Amino acid sequence: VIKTVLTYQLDGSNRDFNIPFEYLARKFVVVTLIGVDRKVLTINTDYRFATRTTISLTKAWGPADGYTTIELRRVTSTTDRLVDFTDGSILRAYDLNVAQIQTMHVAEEARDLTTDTIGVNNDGHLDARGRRIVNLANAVDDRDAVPFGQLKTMNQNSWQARNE
Amino acid sequence: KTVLTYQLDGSNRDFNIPFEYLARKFVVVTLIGVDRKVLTINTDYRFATRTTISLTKAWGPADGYTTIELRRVTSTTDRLVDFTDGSILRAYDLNVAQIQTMHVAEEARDLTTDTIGVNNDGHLDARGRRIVNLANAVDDRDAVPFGQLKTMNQNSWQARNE
Amino acid sequence: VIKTVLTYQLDGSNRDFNIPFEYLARKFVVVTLIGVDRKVLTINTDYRFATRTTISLTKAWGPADGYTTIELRRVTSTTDRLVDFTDGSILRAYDLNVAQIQTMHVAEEARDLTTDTIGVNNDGHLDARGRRIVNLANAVDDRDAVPFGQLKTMNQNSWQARNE
Repeated sequence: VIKTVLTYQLDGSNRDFNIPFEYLARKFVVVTLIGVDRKVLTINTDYRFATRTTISLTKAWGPADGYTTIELRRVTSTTDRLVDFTDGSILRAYDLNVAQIQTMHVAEEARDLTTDTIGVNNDGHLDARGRRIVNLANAVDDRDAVPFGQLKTMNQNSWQARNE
Repeated sequence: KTVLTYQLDGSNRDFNIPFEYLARKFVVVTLIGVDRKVLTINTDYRFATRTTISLTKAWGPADGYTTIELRRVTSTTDRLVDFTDGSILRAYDLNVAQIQTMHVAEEARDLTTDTIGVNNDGHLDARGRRIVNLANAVDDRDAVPFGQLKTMNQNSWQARNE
Repeated sequence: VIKTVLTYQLDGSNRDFNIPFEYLARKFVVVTLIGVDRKVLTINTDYRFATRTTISLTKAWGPADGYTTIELRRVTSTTDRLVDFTDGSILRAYDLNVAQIQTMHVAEEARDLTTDTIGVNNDGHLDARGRRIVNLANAVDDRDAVPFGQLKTMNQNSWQARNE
């Protein structure tokens, strides 16, 4: 019910932001300014956790700089798992809880990401929202595809056929 | 697998549940007819037997609803297993925790594949649809909209019509 | 963003490609030469793990064979567990580590598949991941996408028209 993307609005001078979701480590919260391009931001110079679930921006970051949204995302690192059971440890239940929480967080981040990929139009048609598809195989064993190179070549073919 | 729809077929009561669910609340049933509406538990459903749900009312197409659903929604904020120090650490708890996480992962997988998804031959399944919104293509491998083509062989398709 | 699916351009006579993703078992690593069609190799007959994190193809497999990229991929069997806890077991640390690793890896696979379908890539453009839209599709509005069959008809009708 709680997503992990939270595309916000810069709307000029607004330095505070909220985190509806919950995270394990500070590093798992990734915030990238959005606009003409996307840029990741660092800690102690762009972020500051004023309080749990409160990101503070050091610079005003209005649209003048060329950005429109913040998109607070949660990304739990997989390689850097929080807990690694050792041979001589005591096996506190806290370790098991932390591990299970981390895996659940990764899965939840997965469901939210798929709703953050290609959308579908209300009428039942795929919608690219003004984007352009790229690097799609120009294989035409079937009757349908949509690459650009063979389009150009067969455009040349049809054009010279007409010129005939 | 997780998402399975059934045609109402006028009057019917029972419907099989293919997938596995750790808790009753996870199974979600929606009347996807004129509008997709959920139904409450122990009011419109009565489960009945593991792997089977029971509807209290017929709910035929004449009632305004054509199809139902058995989507699984495993909770991500509530954990069926919550380990504590003062416990015998039953293995079934360990297995249940892992299975719950895998179930959430499968939910994500099927939700992604709900829209355009890969084919058995590693191909995108548009499923007889068209990409209504598509920006201009300016690369060799890009997907060309219809206007850009209108500024190409379309001219030729008319220049040869005369 | 994807970390468990890497695509390397074959480049004629090359055979070594590293595996940055951590695979629990060899059988969970699949290599699929992408070309005119996707081909799947086998262990000890087409390629071998020269050592951990690297695979040596037996043959060059360059573009001359119609395949351009290798696209080695990770897939962890969700149904089959590498570690299953029993009642009278001994609970080795390795067992807990393996269970947690497998769960986290399947979550990674979920995220990878989330991004595999057409979605925003690093450059910010919907990416076909070198794959081909295959079953049906037709154009109607000038702003929509075009199937290949429509263009084929547009060309062949013009050709036969000229042929009169």
